[PDB]
Amino acid sequence: SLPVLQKESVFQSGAHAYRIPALLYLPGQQSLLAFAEQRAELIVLRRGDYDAPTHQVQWQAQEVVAQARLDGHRSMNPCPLYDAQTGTLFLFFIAIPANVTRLCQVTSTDHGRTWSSPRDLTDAAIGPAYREWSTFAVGPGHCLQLNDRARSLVVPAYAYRKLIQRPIPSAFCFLSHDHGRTWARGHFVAQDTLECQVAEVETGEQRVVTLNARSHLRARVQAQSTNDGLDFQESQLVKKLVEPPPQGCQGSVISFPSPRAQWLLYTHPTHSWQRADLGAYLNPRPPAPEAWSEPVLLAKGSCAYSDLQSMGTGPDGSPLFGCLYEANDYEEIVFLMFTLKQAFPAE
Ligand SMILES: CC(=O)N[C@H]1[C@H](OCC(C)C)OC(C(=O)O)=C[C@@H]1O
Repeated sequence: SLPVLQKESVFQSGAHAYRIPALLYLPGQQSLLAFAEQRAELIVLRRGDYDAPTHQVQWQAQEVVAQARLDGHRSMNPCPLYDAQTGTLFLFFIAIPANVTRLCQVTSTDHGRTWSSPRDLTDAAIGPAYREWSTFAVGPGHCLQLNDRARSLVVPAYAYRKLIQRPIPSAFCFLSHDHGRTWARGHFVAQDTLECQVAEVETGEQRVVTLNARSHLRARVQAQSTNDGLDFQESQLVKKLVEPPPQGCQGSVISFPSPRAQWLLYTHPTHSWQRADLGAYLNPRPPAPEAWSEPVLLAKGSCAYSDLQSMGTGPDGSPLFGCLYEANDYEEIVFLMFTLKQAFPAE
C-alpha cells in the first residue's frame, strides 16, 4: 500500500462485533469522532485529538451513545454531521424493532460529549410514501451541509420501493433548510441504487451536489443535482469504479479544496469480484464521470465499508485525509490518515 501518517484499529471484535463506520471531523477542535455499530445493538463512539507535530491522532475510550436509540429497537447506520453555523452536532440513525423502520436524530452542543434525547423524524420526513416502501436507511457515513443561503442539511439515503417483484432500491436525500428543524424527502435517482453519499462541488457558478451510490451492477452509479439534492438530473454508471457483483459494497466520497475549487476523493474495495484491497480514487475534474482516476492502493486484504473526512492541510502542505474502514473479515474498523501528496504524488 502507499505511505500513510497513521494506521491503527479503533474498534475490535471481542465481547461485541463492530461494523458500519462513520467519521466526523470537528475543524475548530482539531479532532475526530469515530462512530460504529456495536452488535442488543447500539452505536458506539470514539473521540480522537489530532496532533500534527507528531503526525498522529490519539483515540480516547470507546463510548456508547446511550441516547441514540428507541425502546425495543436496534440502532443502525450512524450518519454524523456538524452544523457550522450553529455549532450543533447531528447524529442520524435507523431504529428497527411491512415497513417498521424509523428515522431518528440526536444532537450535541458540546462536541459529542453528551446528547439530547432522540427525535423520531419518520412521519414528517417521509409522508405517505412510507407505506409504499419495505424499509429504508440513511448513509451510512458522514452527511453534508451546503453553501446555499440556508446552509441546508443533506442526509444521503435510499429506500426499497414496491411497485410480483421484490422491492427495488433507490437512493435519495433528506433535505432541511431550517437547520434540521423540518425535513423534506428528495426525489429518487435511477432505480436499483442503494447506500450512497453526497459531496458538494462548486464548479462554474452554481453548486453541484454529486451522489455516489452502490448498485447491483459491476460498476458504481453517480448522479448530480443542481437544486441542492431535490432532483438529480441524470445518473450514469461509472465503469472506472468497480462493484464486486456478490452484491456490491458501500463506498465513501468527499470534496476538498483543489491545490490550484474542489476535487473529489473516493474510497472503496478495488477487487473486481471480492471485497478486498481498499483503494483511493481521485477526481480532479469533478463531477465528470470519465475524470475518475485509476485507484491507488491504501490497504491490502479484505476491506468493506469505509468513510472519509477532509481534515484540512497536512504536515506536507497538501490536503489531509482521515479514513475509517472495515477490515480482516469484519474483525475491526481501521483508522487511516494520509495526504494528497502521499496518495497522488503526480497531482
Ligand atoms: C441497514 C442494514 O442492515 N445494512 C447492511 C447492508 O444492507 C445491504 C442491502 C441493502 C443490499 O449490508 C451489509 C453488507 O455487508 O453488505 C451490512 C449493513 O449493515
